Amino acid sequence: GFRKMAFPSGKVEGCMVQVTCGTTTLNGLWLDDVVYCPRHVICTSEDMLNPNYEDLLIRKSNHNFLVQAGNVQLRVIGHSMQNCVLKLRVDTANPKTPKYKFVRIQPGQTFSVLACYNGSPSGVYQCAMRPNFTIKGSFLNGSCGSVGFNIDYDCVSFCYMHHMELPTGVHAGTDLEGNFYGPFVDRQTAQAAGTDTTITVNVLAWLYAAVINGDRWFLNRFTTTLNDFNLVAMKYNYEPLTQDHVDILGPLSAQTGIAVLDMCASLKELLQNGMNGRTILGSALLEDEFTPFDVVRQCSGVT
Amino acid sequence: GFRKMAFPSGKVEGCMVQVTCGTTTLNGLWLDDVVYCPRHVICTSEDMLNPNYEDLLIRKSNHNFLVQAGNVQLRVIGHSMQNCVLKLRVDTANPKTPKYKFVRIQPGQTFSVLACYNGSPSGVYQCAMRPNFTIKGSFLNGSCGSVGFNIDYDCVSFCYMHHMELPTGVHAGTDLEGNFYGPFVDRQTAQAAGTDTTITVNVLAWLYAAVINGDRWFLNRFTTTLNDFNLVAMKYNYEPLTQDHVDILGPLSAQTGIAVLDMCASLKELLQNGMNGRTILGSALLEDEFTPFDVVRQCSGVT
Ligand SMILES: CC(C)(C)c1ccc(N(C(=O)c2c[nH]cn2)[C@@H](C(=O)NC2CCCCC2)c2cccnc2)cc1
Ligand SMILES: CC(C)(C)c1ccc(N(C(=O)c2c[nH]cn2)[C@@H](C(=O)NC2CCCCC2)c2cccnc2)cc1
Repeated sequence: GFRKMAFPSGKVEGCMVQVTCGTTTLNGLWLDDVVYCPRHVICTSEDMLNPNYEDLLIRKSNHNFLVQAGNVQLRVIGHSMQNCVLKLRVDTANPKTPKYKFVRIQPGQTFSVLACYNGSPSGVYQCAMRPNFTIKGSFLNGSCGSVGFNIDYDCVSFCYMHHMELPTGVHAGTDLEGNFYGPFVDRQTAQAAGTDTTITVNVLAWLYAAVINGDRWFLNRFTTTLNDFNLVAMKYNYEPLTQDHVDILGPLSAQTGIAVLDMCASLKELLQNGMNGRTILGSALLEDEFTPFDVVRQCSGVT
Repeated sequence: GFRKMAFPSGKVEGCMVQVTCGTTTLNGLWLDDVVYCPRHVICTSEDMLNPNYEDLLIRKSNHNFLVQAGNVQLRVIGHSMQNCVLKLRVDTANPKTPKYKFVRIQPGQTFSVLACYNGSPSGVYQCAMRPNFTIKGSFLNGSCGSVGFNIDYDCVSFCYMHHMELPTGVHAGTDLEGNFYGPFVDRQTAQAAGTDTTITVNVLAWLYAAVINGDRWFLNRFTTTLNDFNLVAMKYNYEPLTQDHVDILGPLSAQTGIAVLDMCASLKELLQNGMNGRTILGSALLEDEFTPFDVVRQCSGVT
């Protein structure tokens, strides 16, 4: 039953446009009279290895940028570069612009992705920012410019714009001010992502979700200290658990009656012994892309 | 990377309303000047065990039905029952009504669910109709009236309206003409779902998705006949594979160069030997809630 659940996507759907520069097409985000999109739309195959974006942008004129909203052609009024995003001024403000803000999220946090091709939404799914600042998304060629977001009542918080795939199949992108998450650059070069680690506070949230849903077998009698837990966690490539994380798990602990450090003792045994062919929430691996908030809202129905 | 992916939900979001009858609140679908919702909204705790819906509806008047769209109160003009759904005539046609049709889907088919509480969308996820006509959804109390749908370009095909949870945690609902999928009834009584079986054509689609994504280890040298495959499949509670299913897998077979019956031979060995602790697409179990269409569109970017 318990599953990855995205935010309703309607407010973002009304913002997605197609941006074509030369032979290249990708997606842009139309808020008020500005369309945001990856600046690598202005590259050519002749310049992808080490483009000089300042020079490339100089050579462009407004009319080199074809922007379409549905089947409607928006005239670009001006163009500028903010870090790795291009801001295309258009002569019409998007009448479907929602209330929004730009936010830069933290590793371990989750968001919904509205995957788009040729400016048209194709699917919505929940994703997480990995500790190494990649996202393990589902993106095909031409998905660049698709955005990740969270919704707070009426307000859309945009946190990710998709830029590229790393040759290992994971994905890299920026905040909506164009700063990459992680060490990545928007050129065709060999790029290593760091070692990825497991998001411990999220695995704990998911164990609480298991308990909430009656899956309880992994619970044991014991407790542990944060330090003692963290010693084992390091050896299994788990992120350190902080007192902040303990405090963030407070609501789930209160709902189930299981102290955070008691859940930590259960996770410690699971790491040392594996699942012996049993499953938790219909899964044979420990899931780390549900936040405590994610669990709370799917198990409490936040709208 | 490969994951469950829902349709963009915007067109359905504009249709969700709150319906309150007495002390009970659930969701309704506002299309043109009609709001559709589960007829069990008219029950009371005193009548839930064996309600007489004809009599209960007789006793209701238009003003017993409180319908709200956002914070706007729609006046019910008339009320009628079509099988297990109530059709509330309201004096305003929904200006956000999309192009739509009502469809009754087949076991094994998938759809997106827009989960709603108090008439407000809370999340979107992909679901499948189980062979025993349950759906393994993520629904809390008050989610009744939430709908499942597919999108064909501009047209929303509604196929499911959520009615109730069965005490085993799976869910039961109707098409949008109010006919339950499966043997279930909308009263508080002991209700068995039949034995559930694995959707073989979907497991095959998901193995093709694995191959498309470079996960190839389970491939073997052999082929098999449909009959020979089906003999083994029965013993593992797999649905029979038909020639229609073979034909439906044609596109995926053509893309990967693996004949359908060769994939069937690989699945036959996986069933008899298990995965030996290996995973396919990051999963230690065989996934059966992706259709061949689902795979094609996520691996080809249908908008
Ligand atoms: C110019 C630059 C920065 C090198 C670049 C080039 C191509 C793209 N990719 C576009 O699909 C695409 C479409 N329109 C423009 N680019 C894809 C992409 O990353 N390929 C490769 C680029 C470097 C080598 C490895 C990956 C892509 C595929 C799947 C999901 N997401 C994006 C992204 C950035
Ligand atoms: C009257 C009738 C048909 C017996 C009924 C009663 C309650 C509801 N449930 C409402 O939550 C709800 C909210 N408003 C009105 N009903 C829930 C539901 O099925 N409980 C039980 C009903 C019979 C015994 C087992 C389950 C529900 C929970 C989680 C997800 N989905 C629905 C559905 C149908």
